[PDB]
Amino acid sequence: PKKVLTGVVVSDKMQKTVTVLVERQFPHPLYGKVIKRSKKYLAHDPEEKYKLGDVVEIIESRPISKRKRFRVLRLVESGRMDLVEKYLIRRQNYESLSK
Amino acid sequence: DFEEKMILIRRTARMQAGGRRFRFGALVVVGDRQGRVGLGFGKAPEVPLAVQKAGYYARRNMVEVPLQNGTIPHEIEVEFGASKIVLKPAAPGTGVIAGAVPRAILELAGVTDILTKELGSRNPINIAYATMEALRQLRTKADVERLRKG
Amino acid sequence: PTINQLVRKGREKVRKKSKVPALKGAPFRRGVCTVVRTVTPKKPNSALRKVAKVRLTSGYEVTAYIPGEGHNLQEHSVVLIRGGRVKDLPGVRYHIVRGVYDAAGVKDRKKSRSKYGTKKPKEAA
Amino acid sequence: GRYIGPVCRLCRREGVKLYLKGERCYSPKCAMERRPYPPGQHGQKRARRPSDYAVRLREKQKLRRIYGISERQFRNLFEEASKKKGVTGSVFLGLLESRLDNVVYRLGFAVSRRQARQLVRHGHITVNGRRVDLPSYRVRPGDEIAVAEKSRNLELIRQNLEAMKGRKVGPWLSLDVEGMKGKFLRLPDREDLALPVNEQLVIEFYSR
Amino acid sequence: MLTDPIADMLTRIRNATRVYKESTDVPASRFKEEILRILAREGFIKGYERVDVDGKPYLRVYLKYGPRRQGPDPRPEQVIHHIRRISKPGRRVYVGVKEIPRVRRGLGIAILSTSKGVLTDREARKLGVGGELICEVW
RNA sequence: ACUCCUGAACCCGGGACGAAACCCCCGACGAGGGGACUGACGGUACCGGGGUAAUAGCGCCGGCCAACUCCGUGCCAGCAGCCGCGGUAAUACGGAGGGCGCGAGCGUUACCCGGAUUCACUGGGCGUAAAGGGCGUGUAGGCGGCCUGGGGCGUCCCAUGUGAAAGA
RNA sequence: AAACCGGAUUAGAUACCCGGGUAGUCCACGCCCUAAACGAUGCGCGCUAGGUCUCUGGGUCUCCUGGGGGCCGAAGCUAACGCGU
RNA sequence: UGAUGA
RNA sequence: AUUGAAGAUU
Ligand SMILES: [Mg+2]
Ligand SMILES: [Mg+2]
Ligand SMILES: [Mg+2]
Ligand SMILES: [Mg+2]
Ligand SMILES: [Mg+2]
Ligand SMILES: [Mg+2]
Repeated sequence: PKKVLTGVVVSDKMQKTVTVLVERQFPHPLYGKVIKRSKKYLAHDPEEKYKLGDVVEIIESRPISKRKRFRVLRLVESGRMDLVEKYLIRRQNYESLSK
Repeated sequence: DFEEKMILIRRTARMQAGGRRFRFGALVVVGDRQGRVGLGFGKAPEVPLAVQKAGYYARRNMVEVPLQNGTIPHEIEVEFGASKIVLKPAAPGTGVIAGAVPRAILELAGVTDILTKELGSRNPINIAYATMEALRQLRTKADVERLRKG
Repeated sequence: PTINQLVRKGREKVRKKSKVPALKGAPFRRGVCTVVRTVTPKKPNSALRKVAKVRLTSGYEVTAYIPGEGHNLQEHSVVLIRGGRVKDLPGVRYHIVRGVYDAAGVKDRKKSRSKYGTKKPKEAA
Repeated sequence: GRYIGPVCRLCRREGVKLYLKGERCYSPKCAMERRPYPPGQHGQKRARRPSDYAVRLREKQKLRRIYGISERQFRNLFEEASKKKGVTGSVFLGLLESRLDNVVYRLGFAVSRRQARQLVRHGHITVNGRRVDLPSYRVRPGDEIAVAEKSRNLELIRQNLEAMKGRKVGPWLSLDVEGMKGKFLRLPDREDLALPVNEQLVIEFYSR
Repeated sequence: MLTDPIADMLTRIRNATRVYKESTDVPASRFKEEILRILAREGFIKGYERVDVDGKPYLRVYLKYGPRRQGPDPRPEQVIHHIRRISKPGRRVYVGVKEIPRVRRGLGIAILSTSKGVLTDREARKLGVGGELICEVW
């Protein structure tokens, strides 16, 4: 069955496209503890419809670009800017890590 | 009459004005091979009186070894100082698979199927002492039942 | 370490080092001699020990022990090398195999004949 | 393979009579009557107090030396026995005891195992009628172990099979003396054997 | 803040018995209670009951020992020899039914929490379900 | 040694399975029936007859580690996996008698896992053994008191598909 | 008071002892970022006998009850020495 | 202030 | 020559 993934929209800065952060969590093969881990997907939003902070389902799809390979199936809930907030700060930590 | 095996003899030494002064230590086990063993540490000016002295202390220091056909009720680990022993039950056919020290002790309680591991410090004296504490620590279905009834 | 810590750094595989660059792993290497000096041992040992400087097919040039009663090696001698330190001679970590190439076997050798490389003699045998 | 050298000579050393000759090892010596001590220049100087290791060694030496099977082959049989279901010490015995060369001897067709082994190599034996020249051949229960009718003549087959006329045989075997043949009824129970040998110690020698 | 309440209880209990106390309060939680029930039933504790202290809900735990003992050192054997947390907030631990441990060849217990409630290991095994492996106890 | 017995090798005789199809005939170019050709291995395997007492080596014997004695040698010549042997009585060097171990093999070197709970998930530690950051502040992150309800992501259960053959 | 200049001492004395002496020690501002930076013991929370000395609160002020500083030491721990609300 | 190797 | 034997010492 075409994979269905649910995540948070963290970018509408592209035409007909959204970046979706999908968290995943599981037992660590050796050390046991349940650990989180995530991935951004670029998903197809043809009616520039879903916006920054929406939770969406993402569905395994016939390719649209190099790297566009999922389409936005539906919307789960609006608003969730905390999640976007989380991602953004984590992103800015990065400056405070080089030389 | 129990059986009696000598696990260890060593020669120690102290110092006095001109020259060292030797002594001997003896680790001896005694067992009826039917669920009764004892450990004995005997020291003396000469090997014999030492060994012999061990014998004597071994019989004064004895344990309930609740065999359940060749083997022990359950698993135990015991720490003795930096020395550790693990004892594991085995179905008949296996043998006493142990190091020389606890083999000796297990064999003379008439254990015939056991799996062991020496961990930590492998110093004989303390391994032997742990082994005994381990056996001394085994309970059986019965004893547990008694304990928990109230 | 905490378990989070092990998730963060993990343990580190103790991967350790050869005592014998007879390079390409190789159980033996072929060399040609250069010196056939004698060396004093160390420690609490006294004697005149047999050694060659060997220039190797490894590309490497190193010192090797010449075991047994007496040898027949000099400057251009051409020899097989085997690894086996000497332990009295720090910096000697390879033996010369006796009975291969320009290294004679040990003449007059009755007992551990297989090392030293000496054929079954004929007497009453 | 197989040993070939001085023998009622470990009837010695191993401390105890192995009947390896059999015929003689019954009568003023397995060599072991005249000198019950280890061989060589030193063999009757004061016994060295032997190590836990030494002990285990000799004991397996003993057992193996009895069937004159070689270390390689012995070991394979043991590992076979370990991994097999049931009490490994015994099973091993069953298994050594199933070697044709041993059974040929247990049935009395020969007076020793070394002599028995030769009768097997030299075509003198059958199993269920069909001929078999492997000492190592595994005899299973129900198998009939004949003298080969062609061999039934020789002064040896005669003498040994005659000798058996009075003789009793293994609870786990049967032997029709007249028709020069035996049956292998079941594999021997530890109790059926009277081997001068503590197998639990052998198992122990194959631990470390 | 107190970071593993259930650790706490096991420890309070471990601690009180080695100085042979008659009883120990532990601040009360439904889950704590559920574990106590097992202890009680399996005959490790006498029993337990709710109580208040400074007017906040606790659970008095009545502990249980052996008889006074032979020679030098007359201290009773312990009934609760060993009481150990397995799953922890640092590292959660879950077992399928085929892999629930057998504690001290059965002479011991392993409390273990399932979606069919909190159960000893035999209990769980019987109802063919697994879950979070709470603690062993022997 | 020597008596008897058997008879690896070697000689003689016979001698394979692996191959029944394609094809042809009958039938109907089908089903089914009948017939013929074909063997590199190979005169091999195997069967029968005859028949000779017919190969033993390597490592080791201070402790760990099973196996001890005499010469030689004198910190030399040498041994040596680690600990260590040798300075005129060496079970440790070299030889010899004897002994232990394995056997068409036995040793050596190289490399991998083991033992090594010596990277420790199972299963380790940090006062003086190696190991607490010179101290704070607090970012990400990790962790989170008591009660009730929803959801069911983790987790658990039943069915089912998948997990080729080899290997085990 | 490093350095340095002298005086002694000494087998010698680029030192210990003695007489001098610059940097520095002091201040302001900016650096450096180290240490036997030690309790050689990371931070928080819960639990597990007591005795005695002490600083600092509160109470019904023999005492009781908080928060610091000490020592002795239940249980326990530790290779030992020790540690021990 | 010094006291050669085993 | 000396030492257990050596280095060193005539
Ligand atoms: Mg410890
Ligand atoms: Mg260690
Ligand atoms: Mg460590
Ligand atoms: Mg340190
Ligand atoms: Mg000196
Ligand atoms: Mg020396």
